[PDB]
Amino acid sequence: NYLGNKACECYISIADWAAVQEWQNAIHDLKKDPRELQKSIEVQLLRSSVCLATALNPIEQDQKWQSITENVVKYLKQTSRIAIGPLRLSTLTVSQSLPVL
Amino acid sequence: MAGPVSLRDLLMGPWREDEICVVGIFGKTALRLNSEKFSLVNTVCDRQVFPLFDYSLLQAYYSQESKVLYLLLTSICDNSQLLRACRALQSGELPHAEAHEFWKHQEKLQCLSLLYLFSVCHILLLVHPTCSFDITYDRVFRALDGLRQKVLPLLKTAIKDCPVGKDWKLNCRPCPPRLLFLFQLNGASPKRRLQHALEDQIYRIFRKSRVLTNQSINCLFTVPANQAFVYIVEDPVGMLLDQLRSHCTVVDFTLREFLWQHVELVLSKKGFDDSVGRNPQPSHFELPTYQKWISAASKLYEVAISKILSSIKVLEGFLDIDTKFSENRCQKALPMAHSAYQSNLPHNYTMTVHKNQLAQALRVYSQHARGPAFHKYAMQLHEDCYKFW
Amino acid sequence: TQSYARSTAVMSMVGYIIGLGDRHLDNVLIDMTTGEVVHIDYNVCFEKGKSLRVPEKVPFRMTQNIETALGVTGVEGVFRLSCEQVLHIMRRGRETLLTLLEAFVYDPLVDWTAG
Amino acid sequence: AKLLPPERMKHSIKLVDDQMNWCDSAIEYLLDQTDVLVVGVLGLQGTGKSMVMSLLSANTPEEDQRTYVFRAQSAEMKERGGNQTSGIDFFITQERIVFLDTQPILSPSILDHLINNPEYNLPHTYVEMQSLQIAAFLFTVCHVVIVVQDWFTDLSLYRFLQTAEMVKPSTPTEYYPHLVFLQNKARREDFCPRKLRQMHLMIDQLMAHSHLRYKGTLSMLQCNVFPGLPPDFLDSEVNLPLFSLLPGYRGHPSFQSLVSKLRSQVMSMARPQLSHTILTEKNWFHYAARIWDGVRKSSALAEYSRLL
Amino acid sequence: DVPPPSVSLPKLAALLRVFSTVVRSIGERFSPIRGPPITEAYVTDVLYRVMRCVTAANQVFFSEAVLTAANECVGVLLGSLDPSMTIHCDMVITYGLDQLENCQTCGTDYIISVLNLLTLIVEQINTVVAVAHAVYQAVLSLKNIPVLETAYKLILGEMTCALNNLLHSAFKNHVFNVDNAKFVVIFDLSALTTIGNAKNSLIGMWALSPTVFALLSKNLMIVHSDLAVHFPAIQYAVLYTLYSHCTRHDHNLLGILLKKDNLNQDTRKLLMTWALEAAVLMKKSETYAPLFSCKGLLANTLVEDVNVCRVQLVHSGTRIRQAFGKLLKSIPLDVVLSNNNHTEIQEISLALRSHMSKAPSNTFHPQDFSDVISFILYGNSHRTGKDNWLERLFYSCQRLDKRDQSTIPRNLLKTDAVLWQWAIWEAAQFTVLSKLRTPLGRAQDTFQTIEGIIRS
Ligand SMILES: Nc1nc2c(ncn2[C@@H]2O[C@H](COP(=O)(O)OP(=O)(O)OP(=O)(O)O)[C@@H](O)[C@H]2O)c(=O)[nH]1
Ligand SMILES: [Mg+2]
Repeated sequence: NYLGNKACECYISIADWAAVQEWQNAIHDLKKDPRELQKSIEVQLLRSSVCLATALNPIEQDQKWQSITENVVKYLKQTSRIAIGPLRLSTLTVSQSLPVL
Repeated sequence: MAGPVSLRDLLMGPWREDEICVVGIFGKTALRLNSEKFSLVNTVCDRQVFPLFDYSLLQAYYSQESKVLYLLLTSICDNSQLLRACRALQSGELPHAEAHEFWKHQEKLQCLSLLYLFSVCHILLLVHPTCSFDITYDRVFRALDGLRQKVLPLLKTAIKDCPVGKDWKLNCRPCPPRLLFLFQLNGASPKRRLQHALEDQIYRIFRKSRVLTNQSINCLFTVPANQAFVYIVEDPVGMLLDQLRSHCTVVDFTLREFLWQHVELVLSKKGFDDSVGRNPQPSHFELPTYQKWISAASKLYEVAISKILSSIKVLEGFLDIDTKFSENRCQKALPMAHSAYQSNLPHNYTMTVHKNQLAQALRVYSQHARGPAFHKYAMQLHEDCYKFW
Repeated sequence: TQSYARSTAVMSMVGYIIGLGDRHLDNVLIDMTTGEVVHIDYNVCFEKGKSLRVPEKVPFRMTQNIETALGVTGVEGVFRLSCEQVLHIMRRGRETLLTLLEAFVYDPLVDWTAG
Repeated sequence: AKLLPPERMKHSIKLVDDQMNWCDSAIEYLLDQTDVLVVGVLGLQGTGKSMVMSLLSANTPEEDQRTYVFRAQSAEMKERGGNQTSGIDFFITQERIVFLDTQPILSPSILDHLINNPEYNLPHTYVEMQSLQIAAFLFTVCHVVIVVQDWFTDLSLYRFLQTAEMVKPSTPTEYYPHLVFLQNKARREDFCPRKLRQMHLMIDQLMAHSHLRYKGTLSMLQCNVFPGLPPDFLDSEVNLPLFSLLPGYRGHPSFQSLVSKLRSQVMSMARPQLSHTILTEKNWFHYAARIWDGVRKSSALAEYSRLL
Repeated sequence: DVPPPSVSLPKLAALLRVFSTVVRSIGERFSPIRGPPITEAYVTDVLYRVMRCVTAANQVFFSEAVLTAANECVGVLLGSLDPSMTIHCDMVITYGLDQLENCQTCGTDYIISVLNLLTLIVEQINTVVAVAHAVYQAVLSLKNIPVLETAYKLILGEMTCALNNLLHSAFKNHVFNVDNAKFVVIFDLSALTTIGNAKNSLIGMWALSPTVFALLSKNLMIVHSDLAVHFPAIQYAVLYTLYSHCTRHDHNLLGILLKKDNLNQDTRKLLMTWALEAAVLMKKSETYAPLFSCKGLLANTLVEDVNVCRVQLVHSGTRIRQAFGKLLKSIPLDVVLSNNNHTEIQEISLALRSHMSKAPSNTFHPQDFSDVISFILYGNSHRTGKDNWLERLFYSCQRLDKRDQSTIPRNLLKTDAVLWQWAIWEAAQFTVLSKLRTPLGRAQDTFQTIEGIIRS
């Protein structure tokens, strides 16, 4: 969602990727129009997935875990913004007996 | 009932006269299932004469419904006989000089078989699936006038006792054969202009190279008509695969008018008077018959396939330039390099010292030998071996 | 390095419980890809290294200088000492699964326990 | 951030003018690097020798033709002949890979231009000298010679390449570059195992005595489970509900895939040392200019012109 | 080709059987005719009549094509009769024949697959022919990764994507299960091979429909690598990983491949390195300005001058090999990218200190000031690249340490690294801990377990 470049330090996107989902989530309660929300979420997923794109650079395991959850929740928000959230996503995060979590 | 064969065709002793009009078909072709010449023969007569599936195996076929005797040549330039040549040259017949001489002999046999078309024929159809006039043919056409003239008496003295007539025996051919080049398309109204462009290019080339003179030259101009056809871009097995996609879901002459416009000038005795320059207009139509044409072609083939004709191949000097260039390079490198290293390197002591200097005498000659060379190497090791003891 | 330390600790606990010996720089291999440590055939096992015929060594496993410097800090009070305790806890809790296995491996017929 | 200033091109640059005149406009884009790849292309009139260079150096198969560095044939094909590439062009990709899209050797358009308007007796024996001059300059300077061919087994091409080696001026061991035989505008037949074997046999028998590295590192990138049947050599061919949306059976690899797999080979081609020194991108231009003067006024051609 | 339909379409199966038998016999007799030229054993000798025709030429291709295209008349609705050789089963009885040597022919495999897909489009899955719905997947999984030409995967993957939409359109077919449990295992392999950018999309979208879920671990391992392909497949992989399932991400198969590839690349010492090309890489690591306008893919194929790695070359593999090559090129005495050694080392130290202090402070610089979306996320990529660069430099900078078999000797210059000692700079410039703990935690223990241990 074109995060503020005002000295956006490296790896701080965890807050920028979480302080934005509330924007595309608090607006749902203000209205429930959404055409300007998918462009603010899909363009937000395009950046939230960067944390996982670096999880393969140069070589890392399944991690990270606290960031992939943000990507999944942003995808859930974008799916619930397009429609009214009839069936999915929820999403499903049941054990999942890793079990560090 | 007609058999696509030339050697067996001339060995004959039905359609006797037929007022035939022979058409030669030469040129290069790519590796495909159906050769270009075969496709042309099949499309002209409107029937599949040659059903689809290192010599110039020249084959003839007469069409009774059109009175045309198509003579297609398998010159080494073609990629069908060239494949068998490279196969026979791979396992068992060669050194560099021997391979170069083999290719030269193949090209000479091709030129001989081609002179058999420029000597007994009416129309000629080239084949070059590129849409670009191969300039090499120029040096070939300029290399056939020499054979067509020097080997002219050798052919007149062998066709005297023939009913061909006076003009045929005079110029050694029924009439000036018209070249009708036929190029295939690869990527492209738009074709109508390309034909005229190629015609103008070929005309300018043959005029600047003396390949198309204003007299009874080996070829003709064909200014009024057109002599540059462009095939449409089918041949391999892909029509069935293209028909699966349809079964699962559920002006601009074409090989006949472009060729008949010239075949009528010979079948109707109109002739080939397409000459420019206010010449004497020598136009002997000479519409031959199957019997007379076979009688003439038998002797033409027996003489060219050759007592003196075999001795005229050296009179070309236009296609074997590589051999002469390599010979001159060797003659300039031997007396220079060997003569230098025989005096620059003293090696006065002759006891087991010849090879000590020859090891470097070859390093210097190798840097000046080119093409079909190193034959002097055998003629040069003697110099370094005859000066010592 | 973590997978290494873990496999080293598990193999050390095995060589402590089981009398694994003959631990040279050849019998103790190492997988440079997975980091785990593989041990060659246990020709000297069950405390047989204390019967030679060879200077009697009493190391429960290999903890040479080129191995203690491999973990984060060391061996004792380090990542490996914190996982060996968990190994013992998970093994003592199921001590019968090994006691019965050894009782059936012993008193054998074609095991050749005369080593 | 200024100690690493790069430099790139936008369009081709002609070293040899239309009248075979060396140009010094390429030094501006040259650098002081040692390993500089120089790939040249030779072919017939409409053999497509610039589209290949354009798709290999900078452009890609999915891009407009006008954007190509080397001008392709769009409206000149339908008009009088072709030969849109007058002289030898120049282009250094970001990878410092020099490309030389020379003019069509033995092209009728050049002969027509000469006839319509030079120290010779006939223009026909002159278009063969320019072809030889470009083939010798592409062998003594380039590391790879991409012999493009519209149709396969043009015996004239194999008999001319063997004549260009004879003119190759040595003594600056004789340096002989590679030979990549591109079958531009290849049909579905050329991509068959039997056709591949026939082509390899033919090109090995025709080029049996060339001394040029025409075999060894090509033709084994994108194929079937095929093991090496023939004596493999440098030969890379370049082609020309849901069930209803099934593309026809091309029979050959995708154009994009073949372009990519040929560009990878061209970039990975062996870059042997030059005549006698490293000849960095700057020294190379000072080494390719002297070769041009030595070949345009050489004795090999002066003697070959008399034999024509 | 119309007579074949006119003969096989009409009623009176007493004659349709003869017509079939004859056509299928001509087919299964021409097919072995190419055996001698291929030196293969004659197979499919069960439908051939007494007709020993000898084509022994390209005529076999056309004959087989005309005999198979004619069979479409029976493999099209309605045709409420199956008294023939069951062309549904005929297209599979010739599998071992027209699919093992089909490469040397490459003309019959695709036509057979097209005929089968046509026969299946009218009826695909209903549960009388019952094993068909399972035989389809059982034949696809076998014919899905017998690596073939691009004209085969483009249709196999299309049929698979079309069948996936029917599976989730049915319903217990998922528990078959030797077919689906392998039809998806082969999807996992086809998700990367080959690298066409068109089959992956046909696989990322074909597997996106299945939930499934049986072996989502392989799908996650594939997505973890495809999320960086740098092509339109990135979006497909992202949408597949976000829709497949959670708790299995977060659950190794593919990452080990890249690990082994990098390990094999780090043990050759190919000193080409395109010294002039390493400058455009430092300008991309220490600065954001990209000098090569994809550009990484054009580098690997340029490097190593054949004449290594797999055919993936996308993208973490090449992204790390670029840094490894830049480091191998910096190992020599002078780093042409920068000034002399003491200048490049000083530049690196300054670029690391101006970024480590940024943690306990706020400062602007080219490492964090990105005035565009999708690029501020590249700043983290810059930090990761710089950390990996320093790590692999310390790797190759052990010419004095005398690296073990993991890395072969550097070069004849193995003395400069011994005469001169760069470990002093590494010690006096251990600020990499701060600049690393931010982007990647584990990027500090490598240096933290050294500075914190060397100072015993
Ligand atoms: N080589 C090639 N040309 C194609 C293909 N498809 C269409 N063409 C057309 O064929 C023409 C020949 O290609 P080019 O390489 O650009 O021709 P060129 O390099 O300029 O060579 P010259 O004809 O001598 O000027 C092009 O202008 C294209 O428009 C193809 O697949 N390969
Ligand atoms: Mg061009």
